[PDB]
Amino acid sequence: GNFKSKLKKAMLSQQITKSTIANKMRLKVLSAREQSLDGIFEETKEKLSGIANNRDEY
Amino acid sequence: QDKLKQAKTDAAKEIDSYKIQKDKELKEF
Repeated sequence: GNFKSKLKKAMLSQQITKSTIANKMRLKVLSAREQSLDGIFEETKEKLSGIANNRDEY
Repeated sequence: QDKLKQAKTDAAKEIDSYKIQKDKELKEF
């Protein structure tokens, strides 16, 4: 029975282990969408400065 | 009468020592 429990624990840990991996594997992917989007906004800010320096159009 | 061996039959110790060694397969996995 000891064996049993120990084995289960190991498997359970592996379960949690994989449950952990996928989790972060998701979070970075989502983060990958965020950062790119952030970059887009950064570009906009830069351009918002450009139009802000064109006095006649501004 | 060899009834003393009846007690000596209690070990028989390696019968479970080998079992524990095999159960070490869980630690190996």
